[PDB]
Amino acid sequence: GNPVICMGHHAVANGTMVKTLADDQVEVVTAQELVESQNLPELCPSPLRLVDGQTCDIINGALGSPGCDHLNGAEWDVFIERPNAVDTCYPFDVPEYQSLRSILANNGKFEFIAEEFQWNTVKQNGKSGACKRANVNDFFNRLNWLVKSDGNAYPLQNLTKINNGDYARLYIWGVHHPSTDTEQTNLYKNNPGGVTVSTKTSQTSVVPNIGSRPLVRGQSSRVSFYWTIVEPGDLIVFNTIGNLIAPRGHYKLNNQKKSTILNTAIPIGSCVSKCHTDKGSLSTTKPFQNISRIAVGDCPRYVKQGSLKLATGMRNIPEIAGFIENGWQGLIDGWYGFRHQNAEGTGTAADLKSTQAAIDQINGKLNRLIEKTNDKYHQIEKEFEQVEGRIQDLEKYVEDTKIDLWSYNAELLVALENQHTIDVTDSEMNKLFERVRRQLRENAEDKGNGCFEIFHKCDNNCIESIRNGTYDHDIYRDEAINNRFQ
Amino acid sequence: GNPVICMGHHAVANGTMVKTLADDQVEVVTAQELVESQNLPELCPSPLRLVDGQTCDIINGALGSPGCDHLNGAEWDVFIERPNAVDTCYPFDVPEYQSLRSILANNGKFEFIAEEFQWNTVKQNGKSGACKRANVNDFFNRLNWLVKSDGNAYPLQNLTKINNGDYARLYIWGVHHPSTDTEQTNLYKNNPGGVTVSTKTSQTSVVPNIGSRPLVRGQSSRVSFYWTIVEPGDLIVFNTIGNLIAPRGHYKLNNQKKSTILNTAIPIGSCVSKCHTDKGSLSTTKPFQNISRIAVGDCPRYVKQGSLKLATGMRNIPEIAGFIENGWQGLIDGWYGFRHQNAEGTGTAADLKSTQAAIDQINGKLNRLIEKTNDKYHQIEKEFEQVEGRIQDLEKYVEDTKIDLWSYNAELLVALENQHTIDVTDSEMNKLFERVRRQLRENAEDKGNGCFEIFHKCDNNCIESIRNGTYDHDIYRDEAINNRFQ
Amino acid sequence: GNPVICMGHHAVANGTMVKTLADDQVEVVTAQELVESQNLPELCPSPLRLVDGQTCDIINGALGSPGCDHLNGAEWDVFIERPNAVDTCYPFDVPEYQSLRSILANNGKFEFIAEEFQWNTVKQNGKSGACKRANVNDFFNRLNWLVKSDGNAYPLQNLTKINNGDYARLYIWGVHHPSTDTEQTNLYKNNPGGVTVSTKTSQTSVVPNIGSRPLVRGQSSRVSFYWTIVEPGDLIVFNTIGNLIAPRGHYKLNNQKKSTILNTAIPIGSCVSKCHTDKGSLSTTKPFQNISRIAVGDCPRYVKQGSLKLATGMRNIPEIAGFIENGWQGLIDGWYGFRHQNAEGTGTAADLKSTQAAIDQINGKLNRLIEKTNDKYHQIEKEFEQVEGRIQDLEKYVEDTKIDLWSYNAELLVALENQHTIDVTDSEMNKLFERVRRQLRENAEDKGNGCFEIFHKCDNNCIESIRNGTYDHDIYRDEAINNRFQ
Ligand SMILES: CC(=O)N[C@H]1[C@H]([C@H](O)[C@H](O)CO)O[C@@](O)(C(=O)O)C[C@@H]1O
Ligand SMILES: *[C@@H]1O[C@H](CO)[C@@H](O)[C@H](O)[C@H]1NC(C)=O
Ligand SMILES: *[C@@H]1O[C@H](CO)[C@@H](O)[C@H](O)[C@H]1NC(C)=O
Ligand SMILES: *[C@@H]1O[C@H](CO)[C@@H](O)[C@H](O)[C@H]1NC(C)=O
Ligand SMILES: *[C@@H]1O[C@H](CO)[C@@H](O)[C@H](O)[C@H]1NC(C)=O
Ligand SMILES: *[C@@H]1O[C@H](CO)[C@@H](O)[C@H](O)[C@H]1NC(C)=O
Ligand SMILES: *[C@@H]1O[C@H](CO)[C@@H](O)[C@H](O)[C@H]1NC(C)=O
Repeated sequence: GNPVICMGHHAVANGTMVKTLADDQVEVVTAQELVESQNLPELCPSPLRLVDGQTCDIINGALGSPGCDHLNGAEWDVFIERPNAVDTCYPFDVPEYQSLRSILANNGKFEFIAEEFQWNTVKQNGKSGACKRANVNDFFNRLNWLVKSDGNAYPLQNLTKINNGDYARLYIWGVHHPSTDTEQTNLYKNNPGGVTVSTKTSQTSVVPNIGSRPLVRGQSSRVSFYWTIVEPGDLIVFNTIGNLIAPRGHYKLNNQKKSTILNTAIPIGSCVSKCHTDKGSLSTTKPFQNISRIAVGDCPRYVKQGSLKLATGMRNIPEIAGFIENGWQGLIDGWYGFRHQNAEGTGTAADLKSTQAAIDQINGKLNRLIEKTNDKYHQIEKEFEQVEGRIQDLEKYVEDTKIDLWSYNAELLVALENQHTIDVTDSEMNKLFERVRRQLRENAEDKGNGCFEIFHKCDNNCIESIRNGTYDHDIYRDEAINNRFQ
Repeated sequence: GNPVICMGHHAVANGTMVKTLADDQVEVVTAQELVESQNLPELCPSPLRLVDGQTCDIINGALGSPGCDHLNGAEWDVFIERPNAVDTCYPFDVPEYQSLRSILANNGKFEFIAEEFQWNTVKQNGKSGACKRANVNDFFNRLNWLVKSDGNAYPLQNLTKINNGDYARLYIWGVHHPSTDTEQTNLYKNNPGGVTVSTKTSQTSVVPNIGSRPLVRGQSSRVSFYWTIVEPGDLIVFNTIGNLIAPRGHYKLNNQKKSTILNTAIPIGSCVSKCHTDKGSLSTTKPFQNISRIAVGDCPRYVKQGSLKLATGMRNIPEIAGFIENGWQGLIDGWYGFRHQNAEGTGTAADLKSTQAAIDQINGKLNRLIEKTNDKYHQIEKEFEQVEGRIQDLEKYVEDTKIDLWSYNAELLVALENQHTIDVTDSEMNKLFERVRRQLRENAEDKGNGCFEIFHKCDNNCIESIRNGTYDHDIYRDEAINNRFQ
Repeated sequence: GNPVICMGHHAVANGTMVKTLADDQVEVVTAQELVESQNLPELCPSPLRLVDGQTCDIINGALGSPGCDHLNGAEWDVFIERPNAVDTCYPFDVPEYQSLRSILANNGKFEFIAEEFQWNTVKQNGKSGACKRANVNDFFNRLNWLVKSDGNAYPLQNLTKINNGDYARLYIWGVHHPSTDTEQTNLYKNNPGGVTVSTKTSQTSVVPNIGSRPLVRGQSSRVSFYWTIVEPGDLIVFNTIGNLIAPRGHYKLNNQKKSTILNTAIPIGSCVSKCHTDKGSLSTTKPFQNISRIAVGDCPRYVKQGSLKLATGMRNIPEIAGFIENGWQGLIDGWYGFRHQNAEGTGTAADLKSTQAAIDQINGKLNRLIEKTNDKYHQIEKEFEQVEGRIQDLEKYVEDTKIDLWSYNAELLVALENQHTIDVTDSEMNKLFERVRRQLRENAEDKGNGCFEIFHKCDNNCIESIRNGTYDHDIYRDEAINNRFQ
């Protein structure tokens, strides 16, 4: 009725606060941050193929503006478009600009195929001061500016190209909009001009609009660009009585389009990463990030929270006595253990089986806590220079809805896991204490502070027998029962 | 101190592995699959109304192309459009094609109301070799091809139809695009022609485009189709100086539009089902499915996982001893039970109160696991032949976002339920053991292995006295304090 | 071997049913409703700025139609548009109506800046009988109707306005569509007319349409309105040879656009609230609502459920005996407590340490049950008069997808919280019982029904010593052991 064995668990000076279903803050021994808030100051060029547009945005790249030669034959997973790209050529607009941009970026390559168009008596290769290469008048190198012959003739053009190949073709073509009627007749003789571009299933007809626009690089006239896709087995007809800016061929479309585009000033560095934000690449294993909604590749999911702490250890209770409202700051060899006092003194030893059992249930979630890929490439635009209305509203609302739902999932998840982690480790403590209860049987009594008063001689070999589960209660039974009741 | 009663739980040779919050794989006695991965090889024509377009797609159905007569008067919950549908009439296009198709699908019936239009001196009922019925030249039978009179007169047309009814009217009309100026004056005399269709609050004006288009079904010309919706108390005015393909009346719109369209080659069978995918119908009560994101009717929610197993039973521990690290493979008429050893031998018997308490907290959830009927009809397109740009990007991003969110929910729901199922069944085991302990009081001792050593002779009906809660402890108390402490 | 002490928990006659992971229904003691199903019959004018359009919708207010002068200089968080607003001016359409409305509403103010446009020889300030202001022919007061000079001339107009300020400018302009070729020449001399409006990088060109339309306020002619945004550093050019409806200046755009529009007939009141639906404002602290998906401000999230009850107390079991299947209706000053019966009589007293622990895990959850701000202003349209097709489908699908994910989150959250609530309160009951067991040690025995039979003389200060944990087991042990075993 003198030796005492105690059951306890580790503790630390002070640990980390986390969130559960119940409490707002519960202190625990160890915790891990789940939200990435650090980004590299650069974009990583591997394992994804990044292509830098430099002074050239993707549209001018497709058109073949001065400055964009370095993009011929390029292939990308991610086109890096620079916010300070500048127009260097003839002033132009693109009805449905964003859509052409999406198609080009998504396709993932600038593989251009020349074709000779046997245009009639019209002069070809028109050039301009608004589009100089060095100081020489030039034009978009994928386009061919047709004007009237020296004989003041511009006859009806009528050319056909059949796609009997195994890939869809992208034709880019334009319509010139002169500033005055004299300009119209000087260039194209006919007034009005006109363009019809047709496949078997679709047709685009364009009437030039004559009139003065603001001066840009010396020009008040404009080109509007359009595009036509021609599937294998389809064909394209170009029809014009003037103002056509002819294609010089076509781009090849990949059957499967898996590329995308990222607009950022962030430089391309030397690192390795599969995750790219417009702030730079991510290098992390965390399941969430608060850096940018604009994330391309294999990325953590974007959430609003700055921090989410996942408990990786038990509740931390600080400060001859086992668990009850006590933790052993001395126990540094395990999560649970034994603390005794017999004739030969005291001693603190860790319990392995219960420590391991706790660990495999808390770091059982290890593995499942970033399960899933989230490998996304082409997505949608998520920032805008100016309001445009209905379509943009919808894009903003979609992304906002997404972020709120994932932010919520992240909040609930951590709370649920922490609740479970707390419950598992409290349960493993009780299980240990109960296991000991069942070995001692009637040779001991529950002190009430996580300790057993052992009612018999128990030397260190006997103490050990308890810890490694070999203690036979019958050996000490009648010795013990006597000390208990008489 | 010789008779023993044991508390335990059933087990089987091999159980099913399932996920929890902790362990990635826990073996339970029984489990149920929640992801449907099987489909029927056909579409089921009840209880929903399916209409098979056969060689006719819904747009051609609406126009009244040859081969679409079977659609006249049709009504559907789901219109089945075939990938092998073909054009059988004059080559045409439809600006905002997708939208007219959507409206027609959603509306859910082809109920056409003929109207007499008193067109002027112009000739009516133009026909074409490109649109034969039984080797006789013809045209769309909802449309009326107006050409100039025999006296070379196409007078300005100006007719009005007033909606005095109680439903909105859908008018479909077109503009013809000739291939040459000669053609434009051969049919309509005037050049240019022109069409205006207007209501009180809207207008549409179309200028014909002239130009060569690829020969299709003998024609380089085209019709462009448009539509006008006329609400009750509004009216429609048709104005033309040429090239008008006139309506012969109007389609009736339902006020409430609840139908949709499904594009698939899958045959329509004889089976019964309320869930239709483009792979075929589903016949299932499972809450999720991995067959197709394209799913119409009363459907499981589409998820990315191939399998999610819901525990419908306790932990399965295989292999004179009760529960502690043992399950009884021989207990096959209950979940929890008694096993005993006494003077007359041994026996195993089931306990039903504990079994039923466990079943009620577990099957009580597979009923709340089959609840949200999610009945969705008209949704959005989810696969595409070719990229289009901004709008198609948004649609795909929306569907992809939805799918990832529901896949996460599915993964979490099953881990949470499984964790709860295990906790409940482990708990009912302990509650049974504690129920017996309280019955015995000081007449028995905990042997450590989920067994009580009864320190008095307890015969086979003393055993059943324990199993039924009648065991009076003071009937053996003196005969039990005895061999325990003397 | 005579006095008894019991441990128990409160109850009420009538409790409320809640949902958990297991049970369809669990009766608990107290429960809180989480879904707000009540709205005020009015819109609260504080703390957000509401501007009432009254007879004027936002488009007419921007144009300056008769009756909209109250909206001059208006600024709003939410513009209240009335479904019975009437047109009071020249019949018009807006090709991209919803986008212009969205931009206007989102911007949040009507700040007009007049400018002097020195139009050439054309006459200005055209007015109309279809647009009377105070019984005199007038026009949109933000617009300038140009017509030909008395010299029967309409020369090419070519004006330029430079944006050299620090804000983006919104110009609204229109194009007039005559009914006859005679009207065209009477007003504008030239036939056809024509308008081009352009900046450095964009352009809009319109060809007027001529033709008969239904009479609306005495006119078969129409105006179509367009708009042009001009960034700081950019400029705008108006080119026209007729039919231009010119601006009298521009609206100022905010850099940060944070406002929205709400279309409803509900009156503006004098209550306070930051949540506005189209059925009226909400005054609530509940996290969900089932009133309307259309909701602006700081609102509960919209869900499909009519009710979600969150348990705020333990299980409810109604009706000498302690907890095992019995709650105490008499215990009304605490959640848990003691019930004894010694020599001097009987008695009830609530235990506070256990009541406080439970409460600190249950109310510990219900104020980051709503932690969520959900501050949402400009969103998307969510109801429509008529089907339009693709974009509308996408809008409806997005909102339906959102509502289903939030309805699921609400359902699951309440079930998880309730299960945790039940488990906490069961857990604390047991921890109470165990604590007292730890105190008694070998001086008492578990009666089997929540009660401890004390085997020694115990008066009412001996009882209180148990209930404030001062009780010493050794004092009474020899007395107690003797009665137990002899
Ligand atoms: C004739 C032609 O195709 N290119 C010529 C253009 C076009 O006449 C204008 O751009 C018409 O818009 O005018 C230039 O002064 C120029 O832009 O440098 C010279 C150039 O050779
Ligand atoms: C030119 O147009 C005619 C139709 O008038 C067509 O038959 C022919 O194929 C066209 N030629 C080319 C080269 O496309
Ligand atoms: C991301 O979180 C950190 C703190 O974890 C915070 O300092 C930073 O501002 C956050 N990023 C934001 C709010 O954009
Ligand atoms: C014909 O046009 C006149 C005015 O040009 C109009 O008053 C009349 O209603 C039109 N007729 C029909 C049948 O629409
Ligand atoms: C659906 O799941 C099954 C496994 O249950 C798998 O074999 C099948 O390939 C899956 N279908 C997919 C991934 O399309
Ligand atoms: C008018 O047009 C001329 C060219 O025709 C152009 O140089 C000038 O800048 C324009 N002026 C204004 C005020 O728009
Ligand atoms: C909202 O819930 C209330 C009661 O919870 C119900 O009566 C009402 O019909 C619901 N509102 C709906 C379904 O719009």
